[PDB]
Amino acid sequence: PQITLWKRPLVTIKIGGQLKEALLDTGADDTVLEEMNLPGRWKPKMIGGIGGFIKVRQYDQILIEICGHKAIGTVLVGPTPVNVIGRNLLTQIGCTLNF
Amino acid sequence: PQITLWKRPLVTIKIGGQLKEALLDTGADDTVLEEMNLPGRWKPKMIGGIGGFIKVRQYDQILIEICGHKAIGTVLVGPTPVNVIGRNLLTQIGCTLNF
Ligand SMILES: CCOP(=O)(COc1ccc(C[C@H](NC(=O)O[C@H]2CO[C@H]3OCC[C@H]32)[C@H](O)CN(C[C@@H](C)CC)S(=O)(=O)c2ccc(OC)cc2)cc1)OCC
Repeated sequence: PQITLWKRPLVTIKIGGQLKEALLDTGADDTVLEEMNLPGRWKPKMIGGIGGFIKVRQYDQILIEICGHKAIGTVLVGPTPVNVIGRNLLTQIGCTLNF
Repeated sequence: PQITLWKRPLVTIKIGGQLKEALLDTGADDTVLEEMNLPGRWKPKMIGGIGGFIKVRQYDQILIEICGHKAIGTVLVGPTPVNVIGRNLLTQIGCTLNF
């Protein structure tokens, strides 16, 4: 499909057997999701943006489904203000910018 | 053009007659550029990112050319980690997400 940018590019994702809303974010190197108690090991990490850095938990080889398109990669979990799907997963669903 | 996301979607912009590199950022509502000198009046404003809020200078109806495409809109200037082109200008140049 094609998504215009008049409004925030919000889509439904499936992760850890749960459905959530997330932003398709070409400005995000990595995927950052709201607090959720995913199973398995993780490693601490700090990511920075406008306003400074926050602490997140890095989970690897996590399966996410975005608009029916499956992807597997690293997901960062922490007190993020919004769920963002970053380039690490957007590439896997064949997402491009076009103008 | 069509831009893939294996690398950061960085493009050259022209603003205030000066060339700069900026990030096409579908997760940003607004356009935020690093500290620079622009002519005309400006109003102080606040914007919040992943790590909190920063103080910016809001310039309205500024001419900005993005990858050869002209736009005239609001540009925020402040301590952002990188120049980001937000949806307020991405819509003007006809940019969409596609997968
Ligand atoms: C406490 C305030 O509360 P808020 O709820 C905050 O909400 C939001 C917070 C963040 C975003 C997404 C970011 N957009 C953003 O900063 O946009 C600003 C300007 O335009 C406004 O629109 C939304 C916010 C304002 C951006 O797309 C991606 N980022 C990096 C960019 C900056 C290049 C370095 S990154 O997230 O930091 C990030 C860093 C490293 C990563 O992997 C290693 C992964 C992600 C969207 C909404 O209030 C405002 C809505």
